[PDB]
Amino acid sequence: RQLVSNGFEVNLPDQVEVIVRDLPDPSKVKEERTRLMGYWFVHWFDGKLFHLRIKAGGPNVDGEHRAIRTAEHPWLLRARLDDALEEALPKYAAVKKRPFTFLAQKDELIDAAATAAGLSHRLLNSFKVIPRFALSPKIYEPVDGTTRVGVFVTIGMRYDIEASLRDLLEAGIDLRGMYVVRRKRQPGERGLLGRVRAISDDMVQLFEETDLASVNVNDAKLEGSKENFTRCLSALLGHNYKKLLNALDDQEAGYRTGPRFDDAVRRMGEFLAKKPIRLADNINAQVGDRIVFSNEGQARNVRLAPKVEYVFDRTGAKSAEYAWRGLSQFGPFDRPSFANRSPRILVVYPSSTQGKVENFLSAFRDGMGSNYSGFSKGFVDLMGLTKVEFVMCPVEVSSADRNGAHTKYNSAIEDKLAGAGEVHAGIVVLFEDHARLPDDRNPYIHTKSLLLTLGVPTQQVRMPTVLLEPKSLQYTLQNFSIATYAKLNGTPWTVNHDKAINDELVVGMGLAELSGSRTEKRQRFVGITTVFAGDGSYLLGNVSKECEYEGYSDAIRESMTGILRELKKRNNWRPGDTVRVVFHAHRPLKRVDVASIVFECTREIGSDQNIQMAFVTVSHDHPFVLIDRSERGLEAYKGSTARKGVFAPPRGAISRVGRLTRLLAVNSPQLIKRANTPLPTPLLVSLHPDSTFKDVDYLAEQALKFTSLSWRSTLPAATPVTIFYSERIAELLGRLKSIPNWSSANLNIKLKWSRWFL
RNA sequence: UUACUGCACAGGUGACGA
DNA sequence: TCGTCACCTGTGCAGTAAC
Ligand SMILES: C[As](C)(=O)[O-]
Ligand SMILES: C[As](C)(=O)[O-]
Ligand SMILES: C[As](C)(=O)[O-]
Ligand SMILES: [Mg+2]
Ligand SMILES: [Mg+2]
Ligand SMILES: [Mg+2]
Ligand SMILES: [Mg+2]
Ligand SMILES: [Mg+2]
Ligand SMILES: [Mg+2]
Repeated sequence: RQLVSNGFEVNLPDQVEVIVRDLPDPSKVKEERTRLMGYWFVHWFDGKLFHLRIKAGGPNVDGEHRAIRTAEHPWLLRARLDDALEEALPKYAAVKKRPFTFLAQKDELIDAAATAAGLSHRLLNSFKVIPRFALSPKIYEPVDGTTRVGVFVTIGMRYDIEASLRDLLEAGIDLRGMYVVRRKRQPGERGLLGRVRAISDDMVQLFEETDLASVNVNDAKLEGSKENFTRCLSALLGHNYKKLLNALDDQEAGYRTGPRFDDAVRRMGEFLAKKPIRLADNINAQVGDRIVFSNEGQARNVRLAPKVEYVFDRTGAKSAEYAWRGLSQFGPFDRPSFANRSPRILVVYPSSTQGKVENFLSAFRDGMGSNYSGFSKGFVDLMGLTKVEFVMCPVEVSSADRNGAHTKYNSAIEDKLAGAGEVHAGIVVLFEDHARLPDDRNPYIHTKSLLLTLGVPTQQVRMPTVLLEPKSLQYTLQNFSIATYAKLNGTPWTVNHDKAINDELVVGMGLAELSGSRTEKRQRFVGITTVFAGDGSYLLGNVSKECEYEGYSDAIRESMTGILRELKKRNNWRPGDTVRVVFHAHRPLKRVDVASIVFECTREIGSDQNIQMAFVTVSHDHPFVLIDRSERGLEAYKGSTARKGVFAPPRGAISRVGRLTRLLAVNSPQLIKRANTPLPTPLLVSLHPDSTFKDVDYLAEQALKFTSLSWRSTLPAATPVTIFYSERIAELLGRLKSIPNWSSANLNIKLKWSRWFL
């Protein structure tokens, strides 16, 4: 019946008395806040300046007096609540404001972890993990047309290495290459400094410097990254460092796991509710009960979408709750029509790895047998092919080569293909040490580039994967096979969808931001992905081949109008038919872009048909969490004491925050990885207010389904493929744009139906 | 770069207004 | 240029693979 949130009701006054000045230029605001400081809360909104009196006594303020009622204008007190929460928690210094964010005053988890594991080191006290709480006052709608303000509690961990760089050098951590940040953050200045090249007297030598090429040892510390933590502590702790991380994991789980998080939120509410919260001298707020999403009595705030069905035939008869279980039984969705039943696959690999690659290829093509039931059949039988023919392309290249690996791979590929006839796909095996080389000499990207140019999609793979123990390898090979099949134009599966209307197009856009280093400014690229409603299931459409960020809204507009035109020709819509277009992204579109997109599509389809249009943003990092106290979780593994996903809402749970907003649970206890995995965070789904199609519950469930459409993996994706695929495309095409001899010429020819971006 | 998941840090950025 | 509310994107490390 009920999903509990991480938020509490805030009992506010019905009305607050305010003073208003017209203030068209908002630049005067900062100085005016400063003048009236301590005595007035000041807030700029809609060309006017609102003043709420906090404390009797001057300065005085000229303006028009007005009663601001909370039910009608909750943004005023919501804003004041941001400041009042800080003032209500005086013993807690704000590490950030709006939302007020602060550290636990005592708890420090590295010390606690060292004690539980029985470790120690004279430098351990300089490594800190401190619980970090935030309090976000948020407007929500307990029912349509009525707003309220709630305070939402979130918890993270601050990682910080306060150790002097001098003390870390001795001994004997190699600080070279490590990123380093300012120790005191001057207001509005960058934290990042650069990487450590060397340290001498009192100065650090920086490369990839953000400003000055050197900084005093006293003004810099290591950035609190997991990388720096692991580098430092493994050097200091050696064999025992693993004991510390697992202990640290247990510690953090004591804050993050379902019942532990619910308890921590409970405890925070009790603390906040102990006294009134002072909105002004005269005016008090009161933190009340935990906010719930339920269906009682006038509220309709929670529902459970049905299980997504993975579908493997056009009749809908062959379906399954799980991708792999389904693919195992039925084979792929397009098995009866799949053209290339004898694919020829080029295999490019370092000559020294021959034996390992053959073992991998055999496992891949012919399976691992019934001792490894996750991948028994192998690619050929799995997909219902007749066979796979490998043309072996060894490369004389060693891992120690870091400057000429890519040229050796590409020369070998060119020489092999020149005499080998036609290949339909490639597998490229990479040394770990080459995987993350800069792009000008990175063999992943150069071989990707060359083969794509030639119209040959690739599935690449790093040697540590090639060398996985069999129990892990079987799962690797599931994901490898699915993506490879789709790279061969295959359609592994679809997801259930019933009719509803005459045609439905979903287009997504995704962003990548590329640079050669953290110091070089990131360049933006976009990708576009389309999905069509099919007979009884969704079908993946075509994909963008151009990636320029500038003019991206024209790109969306042209994609949609082009597609609508073709859909109409193809399907021959009858007068009165209804067509729906949905847009997905991780950010909202501009109102002006929505107007322009809606105008153009409406004009393109014309007046014979009805058109519905929705613009949706999918958010991951918001302050909302769902707790299902009825959920006991599952054993961490068969069949232990520990449980995983305790209190995790079922997948497909959808809660109403407001008219335009839903929370969508995606990670159920089954999908939750381990006992220490935190209570999952739902996706926030938000409808653009200018949308003409308004059913955000439908749109939330549609997003859920599209999460199951990913052919990169048997497990669902973190975000719908309309966005996810677009990000992968934008990143690849963005990187390829800088690789010499790259051409997109085959993306819409040989690769038009290839899912080359997986 | 089989992936999924989590987290951390860093960079900032988007949308709405006047 | 501004205020205001909000959260996105990149990178690296670790545990696990919906029955
Ligand atoms: C209907 As329910 C609160 O179990 O998602
Ligand atoms: C000690 As407390 C900030 O969780 O109330
Ligand atoms: C699949 As083979 C190259 O070991 O015959
Ligand atoms: Mg206090
Ligand atoms: Mg406790
Ligand atoms: Mg099998
Ligand atoms: Mg290697
Ligand atoms: Mg009508
Ligand atoms: Mg891939």
